[PDB]
Amino acid sequence: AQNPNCNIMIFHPTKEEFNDFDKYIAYMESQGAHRAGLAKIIPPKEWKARETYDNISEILIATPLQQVASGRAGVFTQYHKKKKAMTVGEYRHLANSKKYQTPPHQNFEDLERKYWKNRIYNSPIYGADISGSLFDENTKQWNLGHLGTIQDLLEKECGVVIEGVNTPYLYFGMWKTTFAWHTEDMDLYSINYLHLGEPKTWYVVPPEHGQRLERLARELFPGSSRGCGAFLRHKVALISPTVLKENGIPFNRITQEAGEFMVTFPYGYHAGFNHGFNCAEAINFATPRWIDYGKMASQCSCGEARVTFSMDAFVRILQPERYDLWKRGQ
Ligand SMILES: Cc1csc(CNc2cnccc2C(=O)O)c1
Ligand SMILES: [Co+2]
Ligand SMILES: [Zn+2]
Repeated sequence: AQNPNCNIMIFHPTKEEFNDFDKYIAYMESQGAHRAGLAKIIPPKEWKARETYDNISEILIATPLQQVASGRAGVFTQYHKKKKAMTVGEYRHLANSKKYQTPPHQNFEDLERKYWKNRIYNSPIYGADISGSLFDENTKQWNLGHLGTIQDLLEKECGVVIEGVNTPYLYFGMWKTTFAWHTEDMDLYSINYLHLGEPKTWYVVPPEHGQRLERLARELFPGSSRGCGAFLRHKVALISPTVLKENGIPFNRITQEAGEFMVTFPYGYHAGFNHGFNCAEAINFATPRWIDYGKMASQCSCGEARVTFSMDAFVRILQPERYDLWKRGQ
């Protein structure tokens, strides 16, 4: 067995190896990368996503979300309060203001300490889930807007044609903006490129130990658990590394910097936070190995989870028994 300790692996493809996405994901898995639930990929030194980021200020953040915390420093939920629209230019200026700017700190470790100690006492604003892309159309390799669709993967593997399209999203972040503990919709893979700005710290639980985290979550968030049998899909719960360690949950951490890709693997629970103003782009994807995870993925049927048009068909084909009750909830 490759990577038995489930360590987060970091890859440095050559430009030749960077020319076939599916092949390289398969290679990473041949080295056991998926066992961690998350891998970093540093692109070839000659590669770039686009020429410059000089003309991105006019992008609109239609619904910025203020992330309000409730609970204890190391165990809390967050809810998203909708705010008025603003451009990326206005958002960047807000992120850099005295109220929201990254505080003085010695290094990544000091900032992480400050995050977990102080996160709940501030409500940062996140420009999340914005449909669009910052990859240049002429960028041929690892262009997140030119990946094969999950619908085409499902068709190629199962022989059924289905409706739906698969497009990327942009995430404009600031200090303390937070992504809660979750796996992807249908336990798909995700790929995340940090286009610009300050880093993004990630925490991840190995897929083979995902149920340990779920068990702990049920204990730490008893109300949320009773209301929905798959409440982590609401993407509201945070649990600090100190609390994970106290409860024996196996996990790893890694910081992603601008110009680097992260891939999350099927049923790899992850969470994290932004260090300061940044912009990331992400999309879900699938491989042949995902299919069996899709068939087993838990569903939120209480209506709280954000349901996309594309998800209907994946539940319909892969989880026909769940389809009726799931459709009632959403
Ligand atoms: C509405 C909303 C708030 S946080 C979120 C999901 N974000 C992520 C999910 N998986 C990985 C990384 C991120 C991220 O933020 O980089 C959606
Ligand atoms: Co994710
Ligand atoms: Zn639910």
